[PDB]
Amino acid sequence: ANIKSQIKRIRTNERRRLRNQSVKSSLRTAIRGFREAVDAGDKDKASELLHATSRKLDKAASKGVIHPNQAANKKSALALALNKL
Amino acid sequence: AVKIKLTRLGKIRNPQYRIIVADARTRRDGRAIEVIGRYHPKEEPSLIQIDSERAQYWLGVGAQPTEPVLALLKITGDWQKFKGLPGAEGTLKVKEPKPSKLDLFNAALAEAE
Amino acid sequence: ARYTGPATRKSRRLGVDLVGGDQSFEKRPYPPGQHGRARIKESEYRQQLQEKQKARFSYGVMEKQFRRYYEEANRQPGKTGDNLLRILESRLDNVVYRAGLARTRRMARQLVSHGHFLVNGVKVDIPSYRVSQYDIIDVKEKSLNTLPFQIARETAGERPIPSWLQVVGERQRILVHQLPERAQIDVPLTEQLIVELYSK
RNA sequence: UGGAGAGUUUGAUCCUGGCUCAGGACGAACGCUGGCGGCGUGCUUAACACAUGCAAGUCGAACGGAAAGGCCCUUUCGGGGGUACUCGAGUGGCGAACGGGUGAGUAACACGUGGGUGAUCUGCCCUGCACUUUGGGAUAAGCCUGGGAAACUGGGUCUAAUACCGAAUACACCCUGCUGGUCGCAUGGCCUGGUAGGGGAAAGCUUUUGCGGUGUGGGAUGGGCCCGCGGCCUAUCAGCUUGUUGGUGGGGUGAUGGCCUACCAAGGCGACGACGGGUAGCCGGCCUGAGAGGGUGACCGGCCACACUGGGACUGAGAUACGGCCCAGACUCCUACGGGAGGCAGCAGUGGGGAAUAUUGCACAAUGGGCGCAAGCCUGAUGCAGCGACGCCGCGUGAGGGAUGACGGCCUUCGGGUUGUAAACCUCUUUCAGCACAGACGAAGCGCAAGUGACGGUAUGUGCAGAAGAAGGACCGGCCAACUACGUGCCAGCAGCCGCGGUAAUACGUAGGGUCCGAGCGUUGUCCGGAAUUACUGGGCGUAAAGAGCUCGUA
Repeated sequence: ANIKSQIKRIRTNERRRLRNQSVKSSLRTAIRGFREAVDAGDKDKASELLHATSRKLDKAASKGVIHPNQAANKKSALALALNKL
Repeated sequence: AVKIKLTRLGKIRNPQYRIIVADARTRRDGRAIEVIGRYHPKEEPSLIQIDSERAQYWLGVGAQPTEPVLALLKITGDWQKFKGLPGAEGTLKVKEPKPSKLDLFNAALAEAE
Repeated sequence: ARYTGPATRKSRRLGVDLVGGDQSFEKRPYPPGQHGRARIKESEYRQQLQEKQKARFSYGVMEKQFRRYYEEANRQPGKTGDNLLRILESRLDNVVYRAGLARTRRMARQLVSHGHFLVNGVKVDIPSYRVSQYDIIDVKEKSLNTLPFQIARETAGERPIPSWLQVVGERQRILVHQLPERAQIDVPLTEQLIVELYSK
């Protein structure tokens, strides 16, 4: 509020927040769809939904939106959930 | 980045430094990982001692000397040894020792007789 | 600071002569003032205090400096009494006085404080300067011709120079072989009384 | 290396036992007094409220550009074009989480010490290996225009990137299935084990000592989490707990874990003091002490916590985000009443509180830090200076000679004694101050420019003149060094205790004298010692305080 760098950082932090929010919302939607598909009980749609969701997860990990460990945990959980079914 | 800095000691008029290895984020007089020499600029030849092997180790792991420490490392030849450009030549101008008090005592006694 | 008042007062009060050759003390060897003749009550504290006053008014050392000296002497690994005596004797002004270059300790202190001397090639004007082994005390060339040093250099028949000191040059150089031991000190009073007083 | 006692209960004694005193210390304050220097140190109270000025920027070698200097073409002197040397504003990167302040909260894994992590993260830095392919859509700025008092903000058009986005490759990495060997400390770990499937990136700039981008192996640094042990007072606080104790499946996290959640079981803690109440930042250290111990946490150094009060997340490698954001509240300010702005416990400074604590100073010359290839820029960090006997240390205020011992004072036995070698005088020396001249180190530094020290013309050195400009405070009945006179009279007063004042006071007041200290000397406050007076070292209980009324018996 008092220092030029702070005002510039206000704007830039806002734009970064918008981007991160979009990425996280997309990831959450993909996970939700996959979970619903597994709940339905069909394997093939769950199969390539898992593939697409894993790709989205580690691609978001590359962007820095989520930590690579978080992507690994989510991928492992989804794969184990599919394997159990 | 771990750096090889100079911390300040001594009293107000006479700064005497220690060549310390410390993180760049710590304060000047903060905790030090290691002490690898000392540097007293107040003397006429400005005594410099650097423990060569520890300096070599810390340069090997990637510590970054500050400008005064870089100048000192060049003077003692440690920097050149680490790089290897002209060789490892000691340019250190050691302080010239002062004759013993006993020498002067006997000299005065003989001068009397 | 310094003590500048009459010197004979302290000698009369302490019952001994501290200057060494003063006639007034011999004329009246009793304490000063109106009641210098009254009999005194005897107390160990009084004797110890008077011994300390003798020591610190012979050498012209104030109480705080004397206490520092006593702490230093006690800390040393010898014995306290002679350690204190040797520390007192190692003062520059005392060295100048015992070297036969000053009639009295006061004038030795005055000469030292005025920077008429020079120890180890560097000018020193500090009466409390302590002198170590193989120390060479010299008079600077400018003041060699002054009347004080003149009459000091032509009356070298007074009090003998102790063993630990030795004047070697016709210009009255001083050499210090080692710090004096209790045997060669040759001082009045009793060190044990001072040690007892400062342990109270 | 190393422990000292004295007074006070009685007519007198011994003992027990309390009180008091002699010592040391201080972030001190007050009284009287006060010359200098060196080195330190200075809001302990209101985490009270804050005027003003500074305390975090930087990069044109990421980018479009051209507001201000430079240069060059042009001219009517109004200016106009180019340049990219350069650079305001802007996009972008890195920094801003360090450094600096404070001690409110916190009795807690906060701190100290030692471990564990087969349960974990780590930007910049160092060092191996592999890469750095390909395409696209915007937008700030600019221009035009609207709203509002202002703060600020809407629309249209337009433009660039190392800004943003899609794909390929990676098979070193991530996930899953099967499978081999091996080490264990059980989950498990390791052999970059093998094998099948799926998948995960990058950015260019610059001609000059050239700087950069991405993945991955290993270092280095900085962390996170868990645990043993250790350091307050209070049962006139005995019960406490329901995500609370454990399991399973999920979720969540960098990571383990009731961290969260559904279900299940009924546990878990507590007289070895749970649960409450009070107080408190912790430590290296500091003071005291013979030591054990006691008190303490100022400076300096480490860790924690907080940033008007209370919640919350965002960005980021990293956030109690002091000089960031959002909300609520209190307070202060502006308003065209529609709405807005602010946060000194940063450096100085102001008001208030108080017994009491400083300059709205100088410099980036040195060290440390941020950005930059670099030159360089920023840095109230820091280096210095100013103020305060606030502390420690050192020095001076003169030295030698000088008498049947001058004058004056005071006492007197009227003789004389004391001030007193003190003084007067005769010489000597000038320390420190004063004046004059010269004048540093701190910089084997920085700079490819010619120079560069804030301190500072200081310290210091050499000359000049002259004892010339330089001493006060407390105390003097005993403890406890040091006594007389006059004044006063159970008054005025003193006093740490014992106790002193009743016309002849060594105890009040004042003068002579004396003693102890000395630029200080005393008083008050606080802690330790003396105190073996909480006794571990090192005490006691028949009559001095002290054996439960007596047994049985739980831990």
